Amino acid sequence: KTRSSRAGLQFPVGRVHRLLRKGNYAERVGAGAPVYLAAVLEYLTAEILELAGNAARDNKKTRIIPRHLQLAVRNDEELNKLLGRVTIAQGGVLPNIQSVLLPK
Amino acid sequence: KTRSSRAGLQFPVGRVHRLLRKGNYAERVGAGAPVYLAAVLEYLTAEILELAGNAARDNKKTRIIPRHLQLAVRNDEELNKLLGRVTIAQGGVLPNIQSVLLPKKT
Amino acid sequence: DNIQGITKPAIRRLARRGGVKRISGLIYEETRGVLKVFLENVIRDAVTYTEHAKRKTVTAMDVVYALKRQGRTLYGFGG
Amino acid sequence: DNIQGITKPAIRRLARRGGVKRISGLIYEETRGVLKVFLENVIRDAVTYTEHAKRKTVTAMDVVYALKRQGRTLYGFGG
Amino acid sequence: RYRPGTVALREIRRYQKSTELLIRKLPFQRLVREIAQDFKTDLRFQSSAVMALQEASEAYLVALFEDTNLAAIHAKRVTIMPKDIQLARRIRGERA
Amino acid sequence: YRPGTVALREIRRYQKSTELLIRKLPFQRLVREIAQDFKTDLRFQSSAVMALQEASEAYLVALFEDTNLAAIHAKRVTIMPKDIQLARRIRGE
Amino acid sequence: KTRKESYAIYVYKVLKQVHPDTGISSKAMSIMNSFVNDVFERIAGEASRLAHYNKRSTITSREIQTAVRLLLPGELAKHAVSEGTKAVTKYTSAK
Amino acid sequence: RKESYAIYVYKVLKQVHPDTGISSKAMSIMNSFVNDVFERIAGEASRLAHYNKRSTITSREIQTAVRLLLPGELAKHAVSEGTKAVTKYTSA
DNA sequence: CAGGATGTATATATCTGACACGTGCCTGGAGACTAGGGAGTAATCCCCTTGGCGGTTAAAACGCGGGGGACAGCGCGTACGTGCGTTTAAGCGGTGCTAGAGCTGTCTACGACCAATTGAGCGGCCTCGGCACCGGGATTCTCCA
DNA sequence: TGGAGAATCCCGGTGCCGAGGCCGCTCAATTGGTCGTAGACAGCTCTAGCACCGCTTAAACGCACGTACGCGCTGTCCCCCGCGTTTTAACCGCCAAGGGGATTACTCCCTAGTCTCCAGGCACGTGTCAGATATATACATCCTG
Repeated sequence: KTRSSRAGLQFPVGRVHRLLRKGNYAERVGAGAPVYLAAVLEYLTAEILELAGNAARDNKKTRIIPRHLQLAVRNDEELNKLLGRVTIAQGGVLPNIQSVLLPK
Repeated sequence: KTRSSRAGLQFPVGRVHRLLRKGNYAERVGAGAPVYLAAVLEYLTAEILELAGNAARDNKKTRIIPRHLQLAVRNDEELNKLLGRVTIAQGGVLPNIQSVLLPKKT
Repeated sequence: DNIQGITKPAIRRLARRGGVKRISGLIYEETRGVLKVFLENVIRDAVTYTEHAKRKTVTAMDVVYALKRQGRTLYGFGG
Repeated sequence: DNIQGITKPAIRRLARRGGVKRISGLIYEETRGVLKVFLENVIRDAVTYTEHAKRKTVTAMDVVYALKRQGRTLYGFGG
Repeated sequence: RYRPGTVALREIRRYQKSTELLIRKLPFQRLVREIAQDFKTDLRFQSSAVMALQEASEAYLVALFEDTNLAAIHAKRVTIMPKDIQLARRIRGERA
Repeated sequence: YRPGTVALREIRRYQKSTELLIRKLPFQRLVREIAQDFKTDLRFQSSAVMALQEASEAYLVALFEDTNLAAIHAKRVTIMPKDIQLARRIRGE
Repeated sequence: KTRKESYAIYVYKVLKQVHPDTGISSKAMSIMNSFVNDVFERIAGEASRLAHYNKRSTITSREIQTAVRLLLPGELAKHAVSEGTKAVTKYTSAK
Repeated sequence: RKESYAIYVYKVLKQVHPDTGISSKAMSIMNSFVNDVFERIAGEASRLAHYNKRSTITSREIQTAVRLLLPGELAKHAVSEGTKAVTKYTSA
C-alpha cells in the first residue's frame, strides 16, 4: 500500500518526501509536493529515455550508451536548453560541418 | 554586552546569526560562524567603500553615487571578477577605447 | 509599431555608449528583436513570480529575482 | 615539462573533434595555457573541497562539486 | 563641416562618461506593457518595476555592443553588422 | 596524395566516435604537477582524474568550436590565437 | 557492508514502460541517476527560495508547480505541469 | 519595520573615510551587494555542511566557502580578518 | 606648420531637495540555565592507491615537397556620416479615482511527531547474450592522365 | 571523364564480461493517533497606479551631399598538411606494501530552547549644505590653408 501506487507513478514518493524533509529546503513540506515532484521527474526521465531508445534504434543497438543519451539531448531543442550547462561523460558531440568547410 | 562589540566589529553578529537560523541553511549553527561572516562582510564592505571614496576623491566630490561604485568595482581586477555577473543601476561603463578607432596622421 | 517606439537615435545612442563608431543600416531591427526576446525571457519569469503570490501587480522585487535567476543580478532596487 | 606531455597531435585531435580543418603552428602554446589555467581553476577548488573534509586524497565527488561551482557540471560520476 | 567619424567619436566620450538612461521611458513602458499583456491579461506595474526592467535592458544592450564592436574589429572592419551579433549571441551561448 | 581531404575525414571520424582524445598518463601526471602547487604529497583517486580528463577536453572542444566560428567569421579557414582570445573574452573569461 | 541509495530501479521501470525491449548500461545508469538528482536539487532549491521569497514556511504543490514553470522551457513546462497536476488529483481522489 | 544594514556600513564608511557621505541609491546598491554576498556565502556553507553529512554550520565551513567563492588575495585577507575576529571574540 | 570654429573644461551666484542628525519606542537581541544529541576521538581493517618490471607497439617526433590560403595592395560604388528644416511625441505638472497591495483577527485543517508494523529496496551471486573485435569481400570515393 | 588505389561498410564467426534476474535481510516507508500552529479567508485601510489634459521643447525624421570604407579582384610566398621513416613512451598485465577511508563505540560540551529584561535600530521630523542650474571665460582640439 505504498503512496506511489495511489499516485500512479513508478517513482518513489516516500523517498522524495524524505529527501525534501531533511534536505533543509524548508521546515514544513506539504503532502502533494513530493507526488508533484515525482511526477515531473517521471516525465523528464521518460523524455530522456524515449529519444535515447530512438537513437539506439537508429544505431541498431538495444543498449543505452552515454553516446545515445548525448545524441538524444543534443538533437532536441528544449532538452538542450534545459541541459545547456551540463557535460555528458563519454558522450561526444553532434557531427556537424560548417557549410564553407566543404570543398568546391 | 553587544556581541559585535565583543568581536570588535560594526556589523551585527546577532542579526547574522538570526538570518542564519531562519535562512534554513542547516539544522543548527555554530558560534564562530556569525562572527566570521560579520568579519568577512566588514572586510568586503571596507574594500569596496575605500575605492569608492577614492573614486569620489579624484572626481572632487564628497558624496558617493553609483558611478563611483562602478568605477571602484571595475578598476581593480579582484572584486570585478568577484561580481562580474552583476549590473549596477545608474552605473555606466568604464571609458575604454579600442586602439583601431582613433584617427592617425594627426 | 510599438516595438518601433524605441527608435533609431536611441539604439544608436545605446550602441555609442557601447563604444562603436560605424553602424550598419540592418543593425536596428535586429537589436529590436534581441531586446524583444530578452524582455520575453525576463518578463515570462516575472509574471509567474507575481502569479504565485496571489498578486496581479508586478513589483520591482520580483523583477530583481528573475534577473538573479538568469544570472544577471541587478543592484539598486532592493533585494 | 609535463604540460608538453599534452602533445602535438592531441590538440589536433581535439580540434578535429571540434570541427576545425586548418590549424596554425603557433596555436599549441596558447591552448596549453588555457588548459593549464582551467586545470588550476578547477583543481584548486577540488583541493579546498578535499581539505575541508580533513582528507588527503581527492575523490571524483569533490571534483564534480568543483565543476558544479563553475557552471560546468558533469554527469556520470556524481552517483 | 566635420570629417565623418570624429564628432561621433567626440560624443562617444560624452555618452561614455555619462550615466543616465538612453532610451525614453514612455516607449519602453508601452513596449513592456505590450509584451507582458500576452502572458496574463490586465496586469499592473510598479514605477520601479519598469525602471528596473530598463536598467538590465540597456546593461545587456551595451554588454552586447562591446561584444559586437570587438567582433567586428577582428574581421578587419569598423562598421558593426548583424553577423557580428550572431557571433556574439553564439559564443555567449544565448542562441545555440 | 589527396591535398586537403584527410582533415575532413579526421573531423568525421572524431565527431562520429566518442573515445578519450587526450593521452592518459601525461594528463594524469599534469594533474599531479598542478596539485603539488596547492598541497604537497596528494593522493588521487583514479576516477577523479578520469572525470577530470572528460571535464577538460569537453571544455577544450567547445572552445575549439567557438574559435572555429570566429575564424569563419573572419573569412578564413585557419584558426589563429586571435580567435582564441576572441572566444575567451567574448564568452566571459 | 555499506548502503547507498539510488534511483536505478525506478528509471528501469520507466524505461521498460516506455521501451519494453531496450536495455541500459551501468555508466548510462549513473548518468541517468545523476541527471535526475541534479534536476531534483534544482527544483527543490528553487521551490525553497521561492517559499522564502513569500515568507512561507511550507512547500506546497504550488511552489513545485511554479519552480517547474521557471526551470523548464515552455511546452515541456506545461506538459510537466499537466502531469504533476493529474498526479496530485489522482493521489487526492484516492485515499 | 523595514530591515536593512544601512547604519553599519555608515560606521564602516566613517571609520574608513571620515569626510564623505553616501547617497540613497548607493545605499540600495551597498545593501543589495552585502545581501548577495550573504546569500552566496551562506548557501555555499549550507551545501558544504550537507556534503560532509554534518548538521552544524561553524566557522570552518564559512572559512572554506570564503576561500572557495572569493578570488585569491581577497580571500586571503578575508580569512585573515575572519580568524583574527574569531580569536578576539573567543578570548572574551 | 599656422590661424579661425566650435565643444569641453574652469570659475562664481545661488538654491533647492536630498541627506545628516536628534527622538521615542518597541521588538529583537542579550543573560542565565538545562537537555541531549551531534561532533570529537580512538582502535580495526580492508579496499584502493602507489610503486615497480617488463614486453609490445601504437603513437609521437622528425623531415620534406607543395599547394592553397593568409595577407598585402588597389579600385570602386554605395551606404552611412553629418548637417538642416520640420514635425512630433516625450517630459512635466495637475487632478481624480479607484483597483488592488498590506495588515489584522480567527480557526481549522494540515503537517510535525512517535509507536508499532512490514515489505520494498539493496548487497551478494550467477548466468548467458549483446556487443566488441578480426577478417575477407563488396561498396563508395576521390584524384588524375 | 574510367579507373587505380585507398578508405569504408558489411556480414560471419568468436569469446567475454557485464546486464539483469533471484535470494535473503533490514531499515526505511506506511498506518494510526495526537496536538500545535500556518496559512486561508474577510474585511478594513490607504496608496500608488492608470487615465486624461495642456504646454513646451528638445528629440526624431526626412532629405541632401559627400567620402571613406567594405568588398571584390589579383599577386605572392610561406607555412601547414600529407606522407614516409624513426624512435619512445604509453598500455597491459601482474605483483606487493601499506595508507588512510570508512565503520563502530564511548564520551562531553555546545547549541537549541525557554524565560525575562532592556537598549539598539528604525520611522519620522527637521535644519543645512553640497550638487544642480545658469552665466561668463579660457582652451584644446579639428579643418582648411
